Amino acid sequence: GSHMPVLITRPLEDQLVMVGQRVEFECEVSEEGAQVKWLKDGVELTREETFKYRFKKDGQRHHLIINEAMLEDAGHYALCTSGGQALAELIVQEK
Repeated sequence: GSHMPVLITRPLEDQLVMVGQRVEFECEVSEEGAQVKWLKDGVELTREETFKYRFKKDGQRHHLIINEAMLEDAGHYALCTSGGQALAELIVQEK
């Protein structure tokens, strides 16, 4: 039956940002409107009330735009899908 894994066709950003600067990540999956899961170093990001983080779904692509990245907020980002794995390591520094 349906056993094809939703693959993340676009790997996560590998690059470091600064405090007060925005972070743009690009990620796409093999299915539009596909189910995903955003984890920051193991901690799931809450989207029940978001003023800092914006989660946008445009077809198969997903964008998490961080308005202001913090030091401990960089963590290790991991998009958990139907079984496609992308990994992002973010380093935020106060410049």
